[PDB]
Amino acid sequence: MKRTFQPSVIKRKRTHGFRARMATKKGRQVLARRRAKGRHRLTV
Amino acid sequence: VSGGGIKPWRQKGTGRARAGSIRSPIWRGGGRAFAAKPQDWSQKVNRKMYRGAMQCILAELIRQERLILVEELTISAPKTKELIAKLSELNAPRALIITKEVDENLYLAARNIPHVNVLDTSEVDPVSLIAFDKVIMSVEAAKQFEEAL
Amino acid sequence: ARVKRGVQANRRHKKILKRAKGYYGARSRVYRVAVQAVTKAGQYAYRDRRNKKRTFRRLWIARINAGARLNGLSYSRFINGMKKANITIDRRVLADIAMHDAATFGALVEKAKAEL
RNA sequence: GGGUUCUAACUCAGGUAUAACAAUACCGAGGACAAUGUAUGGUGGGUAGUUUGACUGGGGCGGUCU
RNA sequence: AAUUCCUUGUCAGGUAAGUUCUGACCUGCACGAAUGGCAUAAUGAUGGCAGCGCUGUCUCCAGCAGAGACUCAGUGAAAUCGAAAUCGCAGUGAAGAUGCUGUGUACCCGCGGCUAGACGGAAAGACCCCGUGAACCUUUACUACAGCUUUACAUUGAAC
RNA sequence: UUUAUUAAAAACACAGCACUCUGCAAACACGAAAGUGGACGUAUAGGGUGUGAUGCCUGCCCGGUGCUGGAAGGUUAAUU
RNA sequence: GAAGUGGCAAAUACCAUGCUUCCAGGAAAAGCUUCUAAGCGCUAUAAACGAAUCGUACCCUAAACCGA
RNA sequence: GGCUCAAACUAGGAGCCGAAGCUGCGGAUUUGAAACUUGUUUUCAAGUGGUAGGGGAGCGUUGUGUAAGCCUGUGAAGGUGUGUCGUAAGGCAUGCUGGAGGUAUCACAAGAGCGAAUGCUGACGUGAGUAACGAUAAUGCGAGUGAAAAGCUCGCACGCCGGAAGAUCAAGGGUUCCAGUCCAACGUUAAUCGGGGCUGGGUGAGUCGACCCCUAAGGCGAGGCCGAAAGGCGUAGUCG
RNA sequence: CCACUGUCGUUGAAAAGCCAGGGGAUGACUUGUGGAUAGGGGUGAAAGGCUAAUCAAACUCGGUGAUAGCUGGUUCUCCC
RNA sequence: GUCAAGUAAUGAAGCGCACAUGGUGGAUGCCUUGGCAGUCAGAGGCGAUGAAAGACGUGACAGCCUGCGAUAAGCUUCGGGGAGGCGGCAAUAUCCUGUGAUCCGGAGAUUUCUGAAUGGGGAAACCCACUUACCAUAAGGUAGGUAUCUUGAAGAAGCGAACGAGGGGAAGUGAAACAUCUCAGUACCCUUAGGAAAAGACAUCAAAUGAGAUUCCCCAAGUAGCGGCGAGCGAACGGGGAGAAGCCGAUUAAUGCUAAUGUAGAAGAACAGCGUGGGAAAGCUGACCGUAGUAGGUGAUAGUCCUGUAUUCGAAACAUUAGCGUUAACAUAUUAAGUAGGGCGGGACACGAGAAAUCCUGUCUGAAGAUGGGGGGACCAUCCUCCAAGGCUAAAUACUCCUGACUGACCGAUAGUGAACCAGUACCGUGAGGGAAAGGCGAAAAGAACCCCUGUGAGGGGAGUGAAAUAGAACCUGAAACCGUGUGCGUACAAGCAGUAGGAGCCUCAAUUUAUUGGGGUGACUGCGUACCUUUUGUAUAAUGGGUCAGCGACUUAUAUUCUGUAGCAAGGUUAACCGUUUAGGGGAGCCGUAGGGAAACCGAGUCUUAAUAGGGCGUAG
Ligand SMILES: [Mg+2]
Ligand SMILES: [Mg+2]
Repeated sequence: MKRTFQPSVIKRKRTHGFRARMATKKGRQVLARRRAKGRHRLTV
Repeated sequence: VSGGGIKPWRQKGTGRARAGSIRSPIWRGGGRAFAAKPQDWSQKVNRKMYRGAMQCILAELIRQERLILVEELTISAPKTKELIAKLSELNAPRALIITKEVDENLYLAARNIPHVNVLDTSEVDPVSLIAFDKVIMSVEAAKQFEEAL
Repeated sequence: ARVKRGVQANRRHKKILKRAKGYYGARSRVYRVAVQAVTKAGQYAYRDRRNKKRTFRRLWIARINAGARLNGLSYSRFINGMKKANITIDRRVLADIAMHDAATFGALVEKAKAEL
């Protein structure tokens, strides 16, 4: 049956992407937190 | 300990012993129940108790002949062999030399001799007095000890 | 000063497993089972130190009864005859005589029977 | 001690000009009202935080509690 | 009666026989008129009852086909599991015993079946009670608050 | 139409009916406000509530609690 | 190293963004064609030369995607 | 079991069995009492079942000092046997293994002792060589290659789909595509085969699509409005 | 597109399916792509449904080692 | 010899126990490249000259890591250094190097694209431009410019530890419920600095002989108070210290001298013989150095073998710290009215409206102005004290993303960072986010030429190396669970926690002048005998928990307080913070004891109550 993840690149990059993170103060805090943890993947 | 904020599984129904954190002290990689922190190990020893113990130690050293009074002990050159000779004639190769106003080249001559230390009477301690095979005290330092204790 | 438990735990478990030598299955192999089997073995041995003194008197009395009935007396009359004759021979020695020396036990029966 | 009228505060989610929104100017309509701040009475499960005893031949019901 | 406890009410119809059904009575525990009343063609994978057809639903199961099961070769799980040299019975006993008493029976070990017991597995019983536990919901419980509203002062003035 | 994953229904909706609110910067709703939806609509409209095609219809009670109107009197805040 | 043209049938594709009816009344903007404003190139005829960059394999009712 | 002048019952008598009770023998220990008197010695008396719990005495382990010591390649720690000593915790010696450390004694400090917590991690059992091997569309044989062929290739025959189980895409994936080579792992079996490993290759546009021009919903939004701050809204626009 | 009945399956081929039947099938229809509404909030032809296999208040992190008159566990030895 | 009756022994499909020898597994021990907690100092930022963080490239060589940026493991120069070298896994090839390489330190050059990202846009690492100058003639190339905001060309933006200041501000919890209250002005959100910040010079306290800003520490003191007077909350005065400072420019940024530092470096003592051993540093014998003797290595443990250590020391260049000088930016009040005070509502004060001073202010008001005003805890009088409504000000105090040196009764691979290893990785999740496992041959690869079996596989056996190969790469040691093989004994007529007390037989070692004892293995047969933990009145319980093994896993730490022991002093005992060339010595502030009674004043071996001098209460070695 239909499952929860239905991938779409535009939708992924528009809800979770780098510019979407940088558009908000809270998204920039997400990025600051990911960089402080040292993640090799900042954004999808 | 890093992480550990979420409940690892739900309380009932999984058939597992209930858990609250993955960093509980029961788990491998968990925190220490009663983790140690820095401690201050210094004690308050009473002034009179310290003085009386130094008194007791000095008397015991005389009583077992481990104290040697000399008029003076002055090395004329910062040279280890000179102090080795001066201590071999005194028959105390392994010695704590207590002198008032430790000379700034007797210190150098004593620095490299293994079981030999040179102290001024203000920086003598009970463990130093007990630890060395012999004590070589000048008469001036014995007088200072008379006054201090 | 961190203490590791490995070496002492090992030697501790080896003492128990050594006392469990010869037991069946897990009882000689695995510690949780061996340690119960060793404790129960000690419990049985304590109880049977007491019970063996009862069992051997049982055996001596049986042998004395047989020896006396061979000579025409029961145990309860033979022992009474010994106590009346002031004979202090214990049941262990009397059973030994009955088993290994029939003529001497005949003589003892004669003494008891003369005392009755 | 209440009304009435006025306009000049204030209002316009009216017209005209300013490109558009808004502001501004004027006109028009209202107008010391409305509205808002502080204080205050009412209303207020719309929303919150909580309480809602114990004994007891299981508990509730009844009874009891000094 | 989707409503009636007594209750399978009573009487009629249907069956050989009908606590259901249909019609009627009214003694409505405890119907009733827009929390609508009484009907109503059409409609409904809606509820009840009755027929024809049809049948392996059944009397009462038989035979047959395929896929497993079974045997061989290859691969190779699972829950469970204190340890087991793990029988019946009548007793006993923390009160329903493979394990205790007495007794009876029983050579050692598989495989195919089977599910009477191992108070079998599975899920720290949801029932029930307890805890000065939780939550969410209700209200004419309490105490607040939002909102709505009253008046005083301010913004706020003039004349009669 | 509905309880995705044990309930598809007699439940919800429905066209239709009634009550009630609302004169427009509407009532009402989101929002702290600005700004919005209602609606570039305007009482034959829009909101809330109940009922639920249709046919025949829809009795009595305003004591309670709401709602609407009234203000003679009683009581009554801040303030003074 | 051949043939390659006649009949009949026939789409839901095309004519057709058409036509006819209905009410529940049916995107926008640009390209495109014209008109002028401030201000100070355009239309034909050709000839030559150009048209960048990215994608392009393969699965896709699936063993390549979403379901460990 | 079996029992009848009992192996039943009543009334008496004498023997004997029978407990971790009592006695005997040896040993330990608590308290108290007496004396060489901090175990220095001998005794004596009364004691010594024990959960919750109180009191007393110790064992071992890691680490610090003692220790620039002492032990140790003539073999440390650890492992694994054996012998021996103590009331116990445990100590000592030693064979084998091991191959570089250990630590007397007395103090001192604890990450100081594990069988349970449906404890935590890893390893490995039992179930059990049991169930299953994923659509009942289906396979047979001959050749080939190969260590080996039911499964690969080729051939003949058979069967299945055919509004698909054929073909083209979008989305998503990203090399899976093609060739050669390999068969450990992966593939629910084998595999010479593969979407597996390894090495090479392969995607060619003015016209197909994107980009680009344009805008929808909806975003963002010089100025502007609003809001403790953060921010919210909104015009022109700018994206989409 | 849906999900009424039954068998099967229930350590499944599958964390909701298969098979055989069943309903709607020009409409209040189904479906692609993009967008909007966010947690006491949303959305709801209303089942407390749904809001990423999570819903009478999502998820993640943090307050936080919440609290737990409750349950479990609590490791060497000997003597009184 | 027949028959009859009776009675042994022998059996093993398999299984048990012990021992021997392996497999698996990876404990233990040793080890460390990594962590953890601090001390003494330094520093406290980076960025429009484009940061942090990335993407994509870059090599003789395929990937990853490291460095670097189309000048791409690098280019120039200035110093150091002196023989090797072209980063690691990780070697190979071509080569470079005394014409001074590699390497180290200072400076410079280059520095793709993304990202504040800044020419516009955007699904980050992409798409699309405009414009100036020049060159080209074609469809371009080179060098620039073009965001927004603030201030009048200069700045800003963004990022990043903790500590500061400020704007908002929970709840769980505690009160054995809960609402005041607590938690707590905490968590968290938001804003914004500096090396610190803030505060700071009296419109402050005190009531003493008065003192003299701020901050921090020890006391005062868990006192006075506050408080559903509950749970709790909790000062100040003053004393002792650290540090001291007062001003009206105690500002900021450059530049230039002088000094010092730092950023590479240099030299640097002294051991031999013999024996063992694979190897000597260990043993024996005898020497030497020492301003250098407990450093790390080296084939076992080294003052004399190496690197080091003691000691002495270097700088072309750049940074930093100070002192000086100078510049250019900003600042430079002149004594303070919408102020003090007041009404209402709140907040802060230890203080919850209280008898509530004092501070702050949303709302409404509103002085005096030195012949005046503020405070002294309602308020009034007197007395003391001090002048708000202008601004500033070092130190002593807070901290650690970092740099250097040093330290540890800190860990040692389930520990210590989550991370010793290509870890914030794999993996999981739409996402925010969650989040592992995983170290060790040997001294040196000497990492096993060659031969044999096998499919040119895997794996092994020889040969060889090595001290050692059950050290052979899954490699130190190599436990247990678990699973084999071998040997000995037992076991196929017998009912149950599997042992125990006895006990025959057999097997095996030793003695012993020779089948008897002793040791070991097994255990026919007899008696007895229902696991452990937990929880209970009571459990074989058919009540709980555990499949097993290994490893880990639970009464701590800090402070206060009371009692006990012990030690020192003793009617006295003891200092704290601090200072200290630091366990000492100094520091007597304070605390406890030495007297109690009473609400208190007050009195005191007494005192309280009372009219009472009575009675009665409480009182009469630390
Ligand atoms: Mg769901
Ligand atoms: Mg090994």
